[PDB]
Amino acid sequence: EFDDDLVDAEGNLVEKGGTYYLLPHIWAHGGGIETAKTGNEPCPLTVVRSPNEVSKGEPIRISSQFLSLFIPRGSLVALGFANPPSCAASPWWTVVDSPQGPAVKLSQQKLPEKDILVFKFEKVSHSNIHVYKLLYCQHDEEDVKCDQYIGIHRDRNGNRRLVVTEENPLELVLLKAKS
Repeated sequence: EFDDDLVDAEGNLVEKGGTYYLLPHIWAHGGGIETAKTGNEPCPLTVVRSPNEVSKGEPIRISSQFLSLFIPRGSLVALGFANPPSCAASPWWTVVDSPQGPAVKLSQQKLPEKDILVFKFEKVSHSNIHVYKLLYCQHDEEDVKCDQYIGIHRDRNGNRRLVVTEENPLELVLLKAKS
């Protein structure tokens, strides 16, 4: 039988707990992931995509709920900045409801595991390099259901904000970071 682990951009299994750049499949759609200070936030707590196609963005830790060395693709994962802005209490991304829909943010406090272990990579068929969509998993009730995708919403200021999308899910390739 098969675990079907996540594969990085260079064909190597993704290491659980390892740090990767989250880059667009399409070269022209921007660079890696970073942060921005939006709305009334006191500091950069909004997770966004760099507009710089040359930027690999920040190194992101990818951790599953398991101890395994690798990550089964059906595994829930948490995603965090290896080097978060100083004002975030931890590196981990979380999803916050809003008038216009759920958005991806950092937090000024430490959150429970059930608020950060809310993502899952979904392999994109019809592709040579391993490309993944990024799902958000809301509470089913006693569990979670991964039935929404993360996409990009460009705000009035140009920020390419990561938010729950309904029509154009982003597609990433995971490139191993410095070491």
